[PDB]
Amino acid sequence: GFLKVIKNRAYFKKYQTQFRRRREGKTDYYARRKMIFQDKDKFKTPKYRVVVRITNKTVIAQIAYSEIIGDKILCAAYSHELPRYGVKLGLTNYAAAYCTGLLLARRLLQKLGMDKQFVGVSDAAKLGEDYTPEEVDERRPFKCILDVGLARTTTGSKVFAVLKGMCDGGVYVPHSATRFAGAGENEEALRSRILGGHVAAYMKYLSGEDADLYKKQFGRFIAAGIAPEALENIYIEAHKKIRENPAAEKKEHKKYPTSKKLTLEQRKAAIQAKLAKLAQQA
Amino acid sequence: PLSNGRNRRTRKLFKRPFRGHGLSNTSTILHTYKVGDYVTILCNSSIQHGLPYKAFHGKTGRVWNVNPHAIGVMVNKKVNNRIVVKRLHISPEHIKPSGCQKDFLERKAAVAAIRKQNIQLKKEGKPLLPLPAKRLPKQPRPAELIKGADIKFTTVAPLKFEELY
Amino acid sequence: CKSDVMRKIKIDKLVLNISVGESGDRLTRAAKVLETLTGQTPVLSEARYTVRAFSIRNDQIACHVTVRGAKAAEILEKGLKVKEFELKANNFSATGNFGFGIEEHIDLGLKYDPQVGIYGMDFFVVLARPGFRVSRRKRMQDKIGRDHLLTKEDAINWFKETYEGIVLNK
Amino acid sequence: SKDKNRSSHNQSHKAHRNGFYKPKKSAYMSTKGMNVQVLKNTKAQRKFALAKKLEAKKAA
RNA sequence: CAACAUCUUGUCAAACUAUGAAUAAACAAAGAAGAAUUCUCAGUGUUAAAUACACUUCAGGAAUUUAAAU
RNA sequence: GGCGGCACAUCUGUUACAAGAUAACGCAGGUGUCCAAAGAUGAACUCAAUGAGGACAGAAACCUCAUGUAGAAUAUAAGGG
RNA sequence: AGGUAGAUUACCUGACGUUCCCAUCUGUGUGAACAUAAUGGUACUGAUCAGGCUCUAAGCAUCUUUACUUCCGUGUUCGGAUGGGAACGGGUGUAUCCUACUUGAUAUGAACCUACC
Repeated sequence: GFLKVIKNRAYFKKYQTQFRRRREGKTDYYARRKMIFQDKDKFKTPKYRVVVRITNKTVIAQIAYSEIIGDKILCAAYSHELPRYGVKLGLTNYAAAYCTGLLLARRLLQKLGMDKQFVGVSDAAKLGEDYTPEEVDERRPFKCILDVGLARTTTGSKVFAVLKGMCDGGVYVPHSATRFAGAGENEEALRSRILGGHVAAYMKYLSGEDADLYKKQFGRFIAAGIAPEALENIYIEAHKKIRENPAAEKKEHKKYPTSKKLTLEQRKAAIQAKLAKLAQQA
Repeated sequence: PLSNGRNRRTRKLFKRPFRGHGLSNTSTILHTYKVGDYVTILCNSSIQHGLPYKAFHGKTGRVWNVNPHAIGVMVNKKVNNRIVVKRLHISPEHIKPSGCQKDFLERKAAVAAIRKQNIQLKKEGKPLLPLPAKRLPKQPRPAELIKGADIKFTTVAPLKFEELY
Repeated sequence: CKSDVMRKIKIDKLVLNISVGESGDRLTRAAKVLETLTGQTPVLSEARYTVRAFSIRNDQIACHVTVRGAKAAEILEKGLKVKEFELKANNFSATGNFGFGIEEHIDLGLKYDPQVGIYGMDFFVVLARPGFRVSRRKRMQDKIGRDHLLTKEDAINWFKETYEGIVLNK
Repeated sequence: SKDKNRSSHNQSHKAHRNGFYKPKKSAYMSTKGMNVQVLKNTKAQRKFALAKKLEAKKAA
């Protein structure tokens, strides 16, 4: 009957596949080439990006500069290592994104050796107000660009929580404070969410509403014994314990082979056996 | 009788390569050009801004200046009975590194390796190695002997005509 | 530990569309009934191609709305109740969805004033499975596998299993 | 009185009688329109070197 | 019956094209003055800071080797 | 020569000969405009068409899923993107 | 073995079925606030009860496709050159260059920085 199938060989002979990552759905090659393009008169001077990618369970932040061979990672920091600094649950909070970003800033400056003159802010009362590192003596701060990727930039997005942590750590990231958790009200609106105030106001509300819902949403929090009054102080100490030891910490990897390719001899024999089966069958 | 448009006769010149439409590689904007390099001008019709004139397509030039977004290129242009010097400023999308000196730079490296070994040998007192021989056009090959134990003969004769229908 | 949990069917979208050929007055009320029935503002749909035969581009013709979750299942039963769970085998699409129609909306018949009037409605039910987001997510958007995607008889069996509705072949 | 419109006959023979005049080396070494910052560095050094060289001349 | 799909056959395009010659076009085959290496090395600027890098008679200065590169 | 036409300023494809240049009152056409948005930027989305479903509704109204390399659209002539 | 960022942009695509998930990734629960739309579907944010069902990745096939080799074929055409043959039309010989389509065999990715296993 009618098929008029538009998938015939004449269709493929002129098909033009997209770029592999764009074909995969991971990279926007129209904004990437704007974040990559170093000035041509600055020969081989790296251009750095904060690659902030949030999975379902971690906050991957990296510092990368691009080359023809590939992208090279100068530094990295994950939220899965926050338990070393005292945060065991809620690794993707707006509060845990600030720690991941701030840990990356202090890990980086320790590598370059500029961590003693570039300190940012440290007190907890200034977590809500805009801070951008400035010139110390006559040495500019480390400048970096925020690569967000395929993430919408709304007025609460965590990719700007990571950016706020980096600027608080003493690394210069050009920005505006119009997309943070604040951008409205004032510092304490921004400060509260940085300290987990939005998480430690839902445990209390849920506990008032229902016990099933409270144990369904915060099941592992109850087992860990984290009261809704301990989260705010937990992140205060985690911040204190990062500015004192950010420089990393601490075998055989078990492989699991999957199929391995069939050789020409095995592949050819499969046809011959099937051909022989067809002869006797028919 | 053509017209005098800036892009006349470019139905086939400015067409994208087959299955080569869309964006360009990132190595085009990541390759580093230095003053004195050899480049080839290749108009990219996908970028209509700053498109170089179609007469410079495929011309090999030298980089004479490097600006923040554009690369200066120096090419030769023929006029009535003389050659003039043309100085352009092209974005990296419309140019390409030239391999005109690919083999010359290889023979430069060979003579540098020999020269480096010669200074060490002169210090040691041992005789120095000679420089590599110059390239020559295909020379008359010398006389050679062929062992007939593994030689097979096939007679060659004109062939009887056979109809193609 | 069987993985049939991820293969359970569920109604993820129910679209109610009222198509009237006139803009104003009738369309104003046709939106009000859809708001009262569901609880959310509908969408005034404008014509795409003018047709003098039906006396219709820029004019607003129809109104539609989609409800999901617990509200979708409630309104579907009401639409099926008036249909008395009587669905033809032809009503099911080859992709795995189905739909039907309604001539009189039950709603509020008490104060049936000439202003509210009587409007007919059509129900279309879009089924799904847990894991269908892989085609709708913004990052790394993919195609659902052929086995995971529904079929005509998969929707029919779901209809006969959760609502005990028969399928007629007349 | 229609006349012949145009011909390229004998044009190439004329162009090669006195061959294609190549430019001199001085044409390839011009600097007008170079990078602004590159020219500023070059001017700063040439001014610095000239002042030092002149200072020795006045000294001796 | 058509009609629609699909598999072959016959013949074509200056204002059709995947592919694509021969002839050509424009480079390189060692001129800041015929190479190279070693040591020392300054002014600006890029830079997070640079001893990296860019330009400065391959800034400059001194030694040894060297006339070679179809 | 006159009548006719503009090959007189001018653009696209072809003649045209795989650099550049390039004839005929050679062929197929085009201009004397239009745009406060049809300029700039950011974000979201994907088009023409086809199949299968949904009361009136049918070949064509509106809704939904699937396939869909651009076969749509991009002010205009044609060619490029 | 897996994830992030990439470079080459089909050896990477498309169709049919297939294999694990132990970490990772995904799908997965929810709507209180930032934020979001007609719709918590998307985007946003909070979370961890379950699952390898689809993703993802690895593999299968006389698979369309694509990428190299041979053959097609020195056959088409072409640069140079007669007081060479023909009424033309057109087509030799000489010193040379040499395609393409199809078909057959092969392959279906290689490779760079960081973290974890």
